[PDB]
Amino acid sequence: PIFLNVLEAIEPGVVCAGHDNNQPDSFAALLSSLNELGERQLVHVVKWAKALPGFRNLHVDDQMAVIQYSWMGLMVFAMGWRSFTNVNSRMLYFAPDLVFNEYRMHKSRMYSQCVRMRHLSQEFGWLQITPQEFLCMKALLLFSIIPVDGLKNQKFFDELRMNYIKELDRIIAPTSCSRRFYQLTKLLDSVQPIARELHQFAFDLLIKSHMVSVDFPEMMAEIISVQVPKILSGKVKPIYFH
Ligand SMILES: CC(C)(O)C(=O)Nc1ccc([N+](=O)[O-])c(C(F)(F)F)c1
Repeated sequence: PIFLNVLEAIEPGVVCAGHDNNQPDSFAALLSSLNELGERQLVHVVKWAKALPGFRNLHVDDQMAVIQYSWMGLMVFAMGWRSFTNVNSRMLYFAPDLVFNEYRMHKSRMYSQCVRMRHLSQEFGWLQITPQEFLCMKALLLFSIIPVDGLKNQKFFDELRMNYIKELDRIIAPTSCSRRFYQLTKLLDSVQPIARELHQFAFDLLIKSHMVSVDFPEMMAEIISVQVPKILSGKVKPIYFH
């Protein structure tokens, strides 16, 4: 199981937010921690992506781009899985030290987005997603959002995406395989709308950060002000199965 051996070997370990849970919840503190957690997670997402089979087949300029565009979606999918495996979807497990109950979902002003992520988390259980299906689907998510004007070398990207779909095919393997593929691709598509709502929220917050006492880390601020608007303005779009 060469491919799956690799995906398991490179899967990131636990990442903490550094949040002060021994203090009353406040919008400012909760979002400052979400931003810090995001910066911390981005570091791991980059190291993970660069270690994926065939990733070096991509043009160097397309490598960071694909990571930046897919970052939110990758985080959402992984968080949903952690929430399912750790707390049976009872709460959103952003990090061991940043678990969201409904009060925090409300305090964070990200309630609608959080409920959708809780639903995604429940889906992992309802569809009985296996750890191996999770790993392969998460990898495919990295190759699911591209620019309309094209990547430096679109062909290398198209080949890589096809190969990851083939690997998902193998993990699944007739009618039974078809039904499963339908379920998984539907689940994958469902991550994009959620990531979009989070992109919009992060963007709006960054623009008003100076007035809400929210602090934005260097790399995150860069992605949110440079890459995210490309997605929100329609220049960069997700690749839906359906
Ligand atoms: C508000 C902002 C940009 O900090 C943010 O969405 N942060 C953030 C941090 C971590 C995680 N995570 O999955 O570990 C997520 C999210 F993907 F759940 F939504 C968002």
